[PDB]
Parts: sequence; structure tokens; C-alpha cells
Amino acid sequence: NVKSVVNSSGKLVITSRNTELKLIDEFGRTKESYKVPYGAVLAKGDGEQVAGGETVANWDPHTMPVITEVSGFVRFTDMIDGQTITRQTDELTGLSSLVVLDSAERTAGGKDLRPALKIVDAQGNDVLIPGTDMPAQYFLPGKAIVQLEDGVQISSGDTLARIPQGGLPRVADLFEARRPKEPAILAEISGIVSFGKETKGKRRLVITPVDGSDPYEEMIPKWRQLNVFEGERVERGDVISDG
Repeated sequence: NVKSVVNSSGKLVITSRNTELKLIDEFGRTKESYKVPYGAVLAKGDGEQVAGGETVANWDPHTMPVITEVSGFVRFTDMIDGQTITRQTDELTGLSSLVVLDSAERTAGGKDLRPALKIVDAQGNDVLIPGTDMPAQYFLPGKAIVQLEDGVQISSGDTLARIPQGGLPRVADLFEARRPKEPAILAEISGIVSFGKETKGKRRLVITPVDGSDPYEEMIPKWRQLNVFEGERVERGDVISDG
């Protein structure tokens, strides 16, 4: 379950959360199984051969990575200063740009407007993502600090922005079938995912199947950091919020 692409450095970076790495001898028996996180850097490719004590993956879990599949110019859409974003500059480092204000922090005018960044070519046309027809458009959540200013070319794997991050009773709970704290959110059915009403008590989400039950929707609180992608299809065996 690997969904990888070749970065600008020539290495292979996996964009699938459910990727498993197996060390299988010539006899066909799997001996070691590891998990490769999203955005990791693979020194070697699938099907190759490595020796013992050799690093094969490297990732950065300190800050969540947000990257663009395509490479090209970035243009800011629905970016109005003082209504949806703020101008904050570091006093010491000097490497900072506009920061995406949260809905509860911005003004009333920018509440109904969703800021986003779109990827275009040298001609200004929206570069269609390979394999799909949708334009290369990506929304930015709250507390997002865009790293590169408008009109600067990027490459695959470039960060768009940075946001901040047993015993007997255990057996008794397992045999009593008690729901844990922070229940992991999973998709009930497969299909595309989209947003709905905002700040109506709690946020809502809509799952539109390809040929299934469209009107299904699920209420999800907006205070919990979700990890869904409305621009990507999600299967029923997918993790929406980790836990």
C-alpha cells in the first residue's frame, strides 16, 4: 500500500499512510515489518536489495508536512489582508510570511471566504493533477504560516505552510468492550469527501459515493485536528483522525 512519487532530489517519497515495509528472504518468509510515515525519504526503491544495518527511510515528525504533487508557480486565491490572514514578521530570523488567521480570530467578512493556494504553470493556467481532472487547488487551515511568497516557483515536496502540532483493568475493559477516549474516526463508506455547514454547533462532513448513497453525512467537531482531504477519495478502511 505505497503511493509514492519521485522528489526533486531523485529519491522516492511515499504519500500513503498505510504503507508497510517487509524484509523478505529468498525463501518468501517475511521476517521484519516496519511502517513508513507520510513524507518519508526512501534511500532505496521497491524490489531492490540492501544489507544489514542499512538505513532505508527517513522522515520529519517534528512538524506536519503539507506538500504539492505538481511542480510550478503558486498563486494565492481568496487571500485578503486583514480579513482572512495577518502580516507577522519575526524579529530575529527574518524568514516569515503571511499567517492564515483562524475563523474565530479573523473578522466577520472573511468568515465565509476560504483562503487557498493554487498551482499554475508559466502560462497561468491551472495545472491539472496527473491522473485526475481537478485543478491543483489546496485550501489552508487556520494558523498556517505560508513559507514562500506569491509568485515563487516550487517543486514536489516543498512545504506550503507550517502549523503547530496494561494490567488487570486493561483486560477487564477489553472484555467489557468499552469505547476508548479519542475514538478514531473512520469512513463508513467509500467515495469522495466534502465540507458542509460551518459553526452550526459543530462542523459537518459529507461523503459522496461514486454510485452509492449521496445524502449521507456525519457531524464532526471542528475543535479536534482532523486529517481528511476533501480533494482526495477516501475508502471505508481509512483513518480520518488518528487514535
